[PDB]
Amino acid sequence: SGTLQKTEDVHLMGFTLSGQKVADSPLEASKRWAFRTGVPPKNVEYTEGEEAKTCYNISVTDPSGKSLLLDPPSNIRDYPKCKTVHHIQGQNPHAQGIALHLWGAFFLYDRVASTTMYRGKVFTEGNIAAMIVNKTVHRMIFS
Amino acid sequence: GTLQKTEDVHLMGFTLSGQKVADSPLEASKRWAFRTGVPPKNVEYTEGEEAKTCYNISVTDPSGKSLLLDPPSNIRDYPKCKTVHHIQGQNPHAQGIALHLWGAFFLYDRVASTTMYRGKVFTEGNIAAMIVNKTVHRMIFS
Amino acid sequence: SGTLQKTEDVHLMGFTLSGQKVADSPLEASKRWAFRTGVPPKNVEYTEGEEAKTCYNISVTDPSGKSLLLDPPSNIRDYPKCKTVHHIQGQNPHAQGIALHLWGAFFLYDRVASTTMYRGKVFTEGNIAAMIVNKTVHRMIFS
Amino acid sequence: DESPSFNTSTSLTFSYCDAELRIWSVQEAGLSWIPFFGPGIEGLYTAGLIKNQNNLVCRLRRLANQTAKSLELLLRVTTEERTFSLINRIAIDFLLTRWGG
Amino acid sequence: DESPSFNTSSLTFSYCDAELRIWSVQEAGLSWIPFFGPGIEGLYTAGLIKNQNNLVCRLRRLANQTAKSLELLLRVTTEERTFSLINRIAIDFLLTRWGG
Amino acid sequence: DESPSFNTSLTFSYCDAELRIWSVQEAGLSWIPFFGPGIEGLYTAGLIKNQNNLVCRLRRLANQTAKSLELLLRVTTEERTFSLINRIAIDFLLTRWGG
Amino acid sequence: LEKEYFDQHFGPFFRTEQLIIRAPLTDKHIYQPYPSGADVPFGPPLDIQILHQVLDLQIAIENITASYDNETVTLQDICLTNCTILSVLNYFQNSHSVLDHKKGDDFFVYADYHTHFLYCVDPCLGTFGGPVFPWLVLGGYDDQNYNNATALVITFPVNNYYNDTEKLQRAQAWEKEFINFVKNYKNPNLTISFT
Amino acid sequence: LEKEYFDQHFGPFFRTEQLIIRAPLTDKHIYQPYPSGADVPFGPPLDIQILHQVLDLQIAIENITASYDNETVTLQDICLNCTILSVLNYFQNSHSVLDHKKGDDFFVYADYHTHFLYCVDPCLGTFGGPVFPWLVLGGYDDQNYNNATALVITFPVNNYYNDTEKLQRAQAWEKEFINFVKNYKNPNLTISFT
Amino acid sequence: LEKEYFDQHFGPFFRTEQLIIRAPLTDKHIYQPYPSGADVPFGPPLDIQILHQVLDLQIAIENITASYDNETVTLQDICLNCTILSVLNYFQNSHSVLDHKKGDDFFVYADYHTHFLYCVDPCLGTFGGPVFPWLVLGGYDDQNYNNATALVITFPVNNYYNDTEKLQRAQAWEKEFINFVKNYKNPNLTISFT
Ligand SMILES: *[C@@H]1O[C@H](CO)[C@@H](O[C@@H]2O[C@H](CO)[C@@H](O[C@@H]3O[C@H](CO[C@H]4O[C@H](CO)[C@@H](O)[C@H](O)[C@@H]4O)[C@@H](O)[C@H](O[C@H]4O[C@H](CO)[C@@H](O)[C@H](O)[C@@H]4O)[C@@H]3O)[C@H](O)[C@H]2NC(C)=O)[C@H](O)[C@H]1NC(C)=O
Ligand SMILES: *[C@@H]1O[C@H](CO)[C@@H](O[C@@H]2O[C@H](CO)[C@@H](O[C@@H]3O[C@H](CO[C@H]4O[C@H](CO)[C@@H](O)[C@H](O)[C@@H]4O)[C@@H](O)[C@H](O[C@H]4O[C@H](CO)[C@@H](O)[C@H](O)[C@@H]4O)[C@@H]3O)[C@H](O)[C@H]2NC(C)=O)[C@H](O)[C@H]1NC(C)=O
Ligand SMILES: *[C@@H]1O[C@H](CO)[C@@H](O[C@@H]2O[C@H](CO)[C@@H](O[C@@H]3O[C@H](CO[C@H]4O[C@H](CO)[C@@H](O)[C@H](O)[C@@H]4O)[C@@H](O)[C@H](O[C@H]4O[C@H](CO)[C@@H](O)[C@H](O)[C@@H]4O)[C@@H]3O)[C@H](O)[C@H]2NC(C)=O)[C@H](O)[C@H]1NC(C)=O
Ligand SMILES: *[C@@H]1O[C@H](CO)[C@@H](O[C@@H]2O[C@H](CO)[C@@H](O[C@@H]3O[C@H](CO[C@H]4O[C@H](CO)[C@@H](O)[C@H](O)[C@@H]4O)[C@@H](O)[C@H](O[C@H]4O[C@H](CO)[C@@H](O)[C@H](O)[C@@H]4O)[C@@H]3O)[C@H](O)[C@H]2NC(C)=O)[C@H](O)[C@H]1NC(C)=O
Ligand SMILES: *[C@@H]1O[C@H](CO)[C@@H](O[C@@H]2O[C@H](CO)[C@@H](O[C@@H]3O[C@H](CO[C@H]4O[C@H](CO)[C@@H](O)[C@H](O)[C@@H]4O)[C@@H](O)[C@H](O[C@H]4O[C@H](CO)[C@@H](O)[C@H](O)[C@@H]4O)[C@@H]3O)[C@H](O)[C@H]2NC(C)=O)[C@H](O)[C@H]1NC(C)=O
Ligand SMILES: *[C@@H]1O[C@H](CO)[C@@H](O[C@@H]2O[C@H](CO)[C@@H](O[C@@H]3O[C@H](CO[C@H]4O[C@H](CO)[C@@H](O)[C@H](O)[C@@H]4O)[C@@H](O)[C@H](O[C@H]4O[C@H](CO)[C@@H](O)[C@H](O)[C@@H]4O)[C@@H]3O)[C@H](O)[C@H]2NC(C)=O)[C@H](O)[C@H]1NC(C)=O
Ligand SMILES: *[C@@H]1O[C@H](CO)[C@@H](O[C@@H]2O[C@H](CO)[C@@H](O[C@@H]3O[C@H](CO)[C@@H](O)[C@H](O)[C@@H]3O)[C@H](O)[C@H]2NC(C)=O)[C@H](O)[C@H]1NC(C)=O
Ligand SMILES: *[C@@H]1O[C@H](CO)[C@@H](O[C@@H]2O[C@H](CO)[C@@H](O[C@@H]3O[C@H](CO)[C@@H](O)[C@H](O)[C@@H]3O)[C@H](O)[C@H]2NC(C)=O)[C@H](O)[C@H]1NC(C)=O
Ligand SMILES: *[C@@H]1O[C@H](CO)[C@@H](O[C@@H]2O[C@H](CO)[C@@H](O[C@@H]3O[C@H](CO)[C@@H](O)[C@H](O)[C@@H]3O)[C@H](O)[C@H]2NC(C)=O)[C@H](O)[C@H]1NC(C)=O
Repeated sequence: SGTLQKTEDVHLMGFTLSGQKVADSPLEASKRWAFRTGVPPKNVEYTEGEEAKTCYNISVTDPSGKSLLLDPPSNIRDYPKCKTVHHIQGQNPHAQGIALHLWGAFFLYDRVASTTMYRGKVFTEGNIAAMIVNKTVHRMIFS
Repeated sequence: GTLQKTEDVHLMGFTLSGQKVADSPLEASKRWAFRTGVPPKNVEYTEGEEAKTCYNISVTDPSGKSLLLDPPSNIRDYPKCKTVHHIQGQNPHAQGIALHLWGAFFLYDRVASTTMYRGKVFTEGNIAAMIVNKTVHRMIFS
Repeated sequence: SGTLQKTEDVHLMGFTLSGQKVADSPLEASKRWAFRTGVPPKNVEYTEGEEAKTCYNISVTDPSGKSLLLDPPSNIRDYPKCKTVHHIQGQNPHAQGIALHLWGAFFLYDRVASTTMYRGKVFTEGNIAAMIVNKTVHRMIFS
Repeated sequence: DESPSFNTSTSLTFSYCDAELRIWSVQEAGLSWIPFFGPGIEGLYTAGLIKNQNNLVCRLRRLANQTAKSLELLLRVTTEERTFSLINRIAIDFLLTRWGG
Repeated sequence: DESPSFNTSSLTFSYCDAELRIWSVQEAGLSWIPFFGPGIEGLYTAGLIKNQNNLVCRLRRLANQTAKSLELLLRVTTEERTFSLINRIAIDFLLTRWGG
Repeated sequence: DESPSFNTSLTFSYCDAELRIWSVQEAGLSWIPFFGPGIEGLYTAGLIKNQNNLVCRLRRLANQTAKSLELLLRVTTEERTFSLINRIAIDFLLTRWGG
Repeated sequence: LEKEYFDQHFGPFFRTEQLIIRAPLTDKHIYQPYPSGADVPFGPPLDIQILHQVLDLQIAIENITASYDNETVTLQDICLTNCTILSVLNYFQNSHSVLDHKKGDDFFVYADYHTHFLYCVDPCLGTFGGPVFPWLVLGGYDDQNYNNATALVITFPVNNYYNDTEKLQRAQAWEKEFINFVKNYKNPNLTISFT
Repeated sequence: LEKEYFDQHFGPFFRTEQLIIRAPLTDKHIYQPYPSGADVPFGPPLDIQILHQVLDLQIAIENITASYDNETVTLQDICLNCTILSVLNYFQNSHSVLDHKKGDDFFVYADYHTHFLYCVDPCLGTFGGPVFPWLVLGGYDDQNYNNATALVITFPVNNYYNDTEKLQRAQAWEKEFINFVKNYKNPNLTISFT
Repeated sequence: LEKEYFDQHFGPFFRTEQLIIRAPLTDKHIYQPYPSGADVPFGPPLDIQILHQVLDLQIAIENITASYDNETVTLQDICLNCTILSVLNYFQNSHSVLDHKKGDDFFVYADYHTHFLYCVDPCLGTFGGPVFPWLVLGGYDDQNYNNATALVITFPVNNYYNDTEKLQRAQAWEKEFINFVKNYKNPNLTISFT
């Protein structure tokens, strides 16, 4: 309850989809994504998080060649730690708009999670979680 | 420790010039350096001290490009300066973004910066967060 | 007194001048604006509100041809509902800086209002009013 | 800027002209949260019926243009330009002026 | 977006794999200067969260609980830059704490 | 980011004697942007008297703030202007519960 | 390997008509496999739309028949029932569904126009029971690569009817309007001509 | 066209002085009507800045007089205010009318075309004689009469062949003009004779 | 003065070899003084990592010794500490002096201000022979030799016409040098003859 002392006591990790045993293979992970036009892209900032077992570096292009993923903001960087990086490549001939997820999972990037996919750089699936811990509790749980 | 309205708090910028810290054009470029790997950051402030010494330094690489960051439209020149020093220098081997060694901030128009912005006036100083209401303010301001 | 439960309970509705019996006719609706240099342009976000009887799509240009109004940020969109979209094309030779309102009224756009006016797209004159409602009182009156 | 508490009687009790008020509002079906199955950017607006049964619209229009007296001063001071949401500030100023000791 | 509070005393909570390998922002004496800092590459520190009393398991389930409301929250905002919910949670926490 | 609270012979609670500064100006139609002073004319000059040793302890707080604010700016990911006015307000309320 | 096969299996046996198809306004086409693979660029006359444009040419042939005597003669009657069609389209059995037989989820098309085209450079067997080759149809290719051309060659093998003149007149008057039709064809994207 | 229409005026009726004023570096100017309409483009010599220096040029032309012997030299006594064929004569050669912006702030409803082709708010020449919009716009395209690129100025002066009193006046009228045209300093205007 | 100092090296006893080297791929180099002043630009071959390579190779000229006859003979005993007339001798042909970054952090106060333009830390030659700085630099406008793009290396070699005993040591000294320059592996600087 009333355990908030100072602003950065609150933490935001994005737990990856591998926990629920959701297939992160280079064949089934593309089944949870789709396209839509008419919605705005949005960003959300998170402090720390789990490193993913498998990460994706996908640059989808239209038949013309332009990357359907949005231009990354300057504060958007590569994902810190990944055991496996999958360079899945391919095209979508009919879809339009911006890339969106189906299940509701966010695309996790360097300390900023997003509702869309950015141009040609490493990300992972996940959902960010909010909680309140101080340094005494966090010390005995961090390691 | 009282606070009633959000606009009570001020972020004053106190300059190194009044701290008898050498602001001469020979002893002022010794407190700056460069690094590659850190991101530029900005912090706003409400009001600031008058500056005895100001600098309008434009440091360029041997090709000619200025190593200083491109200023946003938000950042403007320092309002009032007693003296403006137009020092010019070049980095033979240094690269990255300009940083400060003592921990002081490059002060601009109501938004202080950790880094250095091109060809435009700044002063060195820190930011002091402090709370004053209206009655105490007129008792102190002039 | 005044109560407040969660942050989104506050809403800022922009009430327009059209329902306030202020002359919106195009002959005398352009005398409440002017120009000035040295005043920064600023934006302000609002949640909902009234849409006026009339709306304006004005493309003010200098004698050279350049639009005198600011380029709209990506945050700014067209005003959604307008019963009449009045289209006036005005030109002046002695402008300075950015467009400003005489009465202090704001130019209303899609959920973001501004102290200035933007380039060639629909707005309305109005003023922003902030207030607090919970779920049950708003649903009683909004219906 | 000032803001009244537009709350219920416990009539329509108030706190610190045209009767017709046509508004557009953002709504406050199982798969509505995911943006792929959402409305979009042009179809989240809902029409509204407002009754001016307690001298209701008339004062808010008078209050809207007293707000521009002080909101324009605040925007001039701040150095940021793109967007300045006061939704946080009104919440903090509500708390700052409530816990007065 | 619900927010629990894991605090000791009893490792109880308030308001799934055991291998939780995370990275965090690190928390002589000259390091606070940006010139003598560690950089953004080396800022990340390795860590390991143990699930001794259902701590990971109660947090993985929370992940898709927060995906419902957070998606609606980002829909309303017209600002497409990075949005800090850090103040949002703190302000909301103060508002909902005061009762009666 | 420790902040003193000036009050009242000034009572303080968390060198050069002279202190001249500039400040944002504190009139019928002047609040209208068209009838404003402008960017250049907004600044007002003034002096601060080092009355109750008030200047000297203000300047020694300068290096204490730079220790903490560098770390704060390193964690945040946004390169745009960072307004600490809200954070100091929330931190003041959060830490007020002790006393 | 250029004229050897055409002079031994479809030589002076069937009187066929050869026309070339050009797509000037269409831009370049590239393909990359869904598994991490090599960018294989294709020619102008193929993409995701003009595929349907050349798909509608043959289906608009049998419906309109030349007014000859009191009988109705289509392409089915003049051939040797499924007929012999040599094009890219016989790789899809000259049907709409196979040409747009998209396989994949909502984010990738794993296999859209290479289940039948690039797989044999769902079987790609021809509709007339004969062998198919990727080089008989694609003209303008460079070196040994067959799928790196810029034009499509469509031919319609028609029996010579030397020993039976009763069916020769059926095979003689149908394309008298068609040769007038190709020069008067309403086509804003595809351009066809002789050689 | 001007050669065919002024061919009948070449007889012993009046003598006209033709000069051409052209704007080298002034950018292309357009005017759009206040309510709505098509953007009608004007000629280079039709921008707020230019044409006023011509009004100043015309003022300097008319006010300077060349004294001859002990007699009084005035333009008013010899001119047929006077007979001026220009655009500025629609404004009566006055600075107030040329900048008579009948409009509110933000944008003016009408400032220049409200005296040129508005009601042809004065719409008549300052002398009262006939005047057409295609007599001053040189280079127009067919039926526009206002889509030209250069200005022409015409001073119809009496021949004074039978008037010995004003013969010297007519002789000395243009003596200062023929060297005033090539000593006046102007980096955005050219004056040409025929 | 001009031809006054040149008479002591055109003598028959000295057979001097001249080679001119430049850096074509290098871009423009500008320098500005520490307080303020004109941004005086340097030549393309006057930059960092382009004079080091010249300094690296000139040390290797005497460092590498060819096995001639059955004894080892150095250039020092046959040349007449051999005298070097170039721009490299202004830095005493040393790596530390040529990159003597005197100054501080942020920007360096001086790198070549106290070495090259000082004659325009020691600046004169250390071998006891003064040399005019305009001889090493060619292809320059007017008198300003500090605004050129060419480098000249001068190696004084005795003719030894009357001394056949020491002639063979110096006669074959440059025979490998002319073989070296055509076989020299380098990506930036090109050796030219006259
Ligand atoms: C919170 O955590 C839970 C538990 O892990 C997750 O719950 C999953 O929710 C998703 C929602 O999309 C479920 O997936 C959907 O299931 C439906 C059934 O589809 C097939 O599923 C079974 C088993 O896979 C098959 O045997 C059978 O053929 C069903 O047809 C459908 O609604 C969805 O499929 C739709 O899309 C596909 C296109 O890709 C097409 O088949 C059709 O269009 C179809 O309508 C979809 O598959 C999933 O089953 C849930 N899992 C569990 C274990 O319950 C949440 O996702 C998680 N929340 C997050 C991450 O935000
Ligand atoms: C909230 O809303 C109400 C209703 O809108 C406001 O009341 C209006 O306040 C504005 C403030 O600017 C008033 O506008 C000004 O009123 C004056 C009118 O005087 C003129 O009267 C006649 C008009 O024909 C003439 O004799 C002569 O023009 C007088 O000047 C003038 O001060 C202003 O005239 C200006 O007009 C335009 C700009 O508007 C300029 O071009 C002119 O040069 C001139 O400066 C101006 O019109 C308005 O009249 C008020 N209306 C009413 C009904 O009272 C409240 O102020 C506000 N409530 C609050 C804040 O509590
Ligand atoms: C707030 O607190 C800060 C400190 O936290 C004070 O600010 C200054 O802090 C700096 C940085 O620590 C101090 O300067 C350093 O002092 C040392 C001096 O060593 C010299 O020792 C002798 C001369 O006494 C000589 O051998 C030689 O000159 C040595 O340098 C050194 O640690 C540092 O020297 C630096 O020199 C160059 C810089 O270009 C580098 O190459 C070196 O490696 C080295 O870093 C440095 O000079 C300084 O002393 C502090 N000032 C004071 C007055 O104590 C603030 O003063 C304090 N107050 C306020 C109001 O802000
Ligand atoms: C007629 O001729 C040939 C085919 O017969 C066509 O040439 C092909 O064109 C492509 C594109 O130019 C050739 O290049 C290949 O491109 C890829 C580049 O890899 C990067 O691609 C983008 C770059 O932005 C990144 O996003 C991406 O992550 C990759 O890093 C790769 O697919 C190829 O590299 C590999 O190629 C083969 C793999 O089998 C290996 O041998 C190589 O070592 C290397 O690993 C490659 O560079 C391609 O090679 C050509 N295909 C061939 C020869 O079969 C002509 O374009 C075509 N002409 C016309 C007009 O269509
Ligand atoms: C000599 O000859 C003629 C005059 O006789 C001149 O031609 C005029 O030139 C303009 C273009 O410079 C013609 O075109 C008009 O341009 C406008 C374009 O509409 C949009 O323009 C921009 C687009 O970004 C917007 O800012 C603007 O608001 C408009 O949305 C419009 O003004 C006109 O469109 C109208 O066209 C006809 C007009 O009746 C209507 O049917 C349409 O619905 C529409 O309203 C128009 O297209 C203009 O027409 C010409 N004027 C005429 C014919 O009188 C030559 O330029 C001139 N030559 C020189 C060298 O000066
Ligand atoms: C061969 O030599 C010629 C002739 O010298 C070189 O060309 C010029 O070289 C001169 C120096 O000899 C340079 O002139 C100097 O340039 C500076 C002006 O540049 C500023 O321009 C603006 C200022 O508004 C800003 O972008 C920025 O501040 C630039 O620095 C000044 O340093 C000098 O003028 C000032 O200094 C003198 C010093 O006495 C004082 O009178 C005043 O303060 C004065 O304002 C000076 O004008 C010039 O830049 C060179 N031109 C070019 C085009 O590069 C050749 O380059 C060289 N040839 C080769 C092949 O390298
Ligand atoms: C994820 O995939 C993308 C796309 O292939 C990779 O981006 C590539 O990154 C490399 C460097 O790692 C870039 O090379 C560099 O590019 C520029 C010139 O283009 C320049 O800085 C260097 O000379 C160098 O060549 C490469 O261009 C870039 N490719 C594209 C298409 O943008 C990215 O690295 C991958 N991520 C990981 C973690 O592997
Ligand atoms: C500090 O030094 C810098 C660098 O010299 C100065 O900034 C530069 O100022 C000049 C002169 O105002 C600007 O030149 C401009 O060029 C064009 C015409 O050529 C036109 O836009 C202006 O009239 C102006 O002359 C130049 O753009 C500007 N550079 C930058 C990067 O801003 C600066 O003025 C100096 N500060 C002070 C206080 O003197
Ligand atoms: C308000 O007036 C403005 C003009 O002042 C209108 O903006 C115009 O919007 C149309 C589309 O509705 C634009 O046409 C598009 O332009 C480009 C180039 O051709 C391209 O994206 C499309 O093919 C299409 O043609 C038009 O350019 C644009 N005009 C300007 C000057 O930007 C706006 O639609 C009006 N609002 C209304 C009618 O509600």
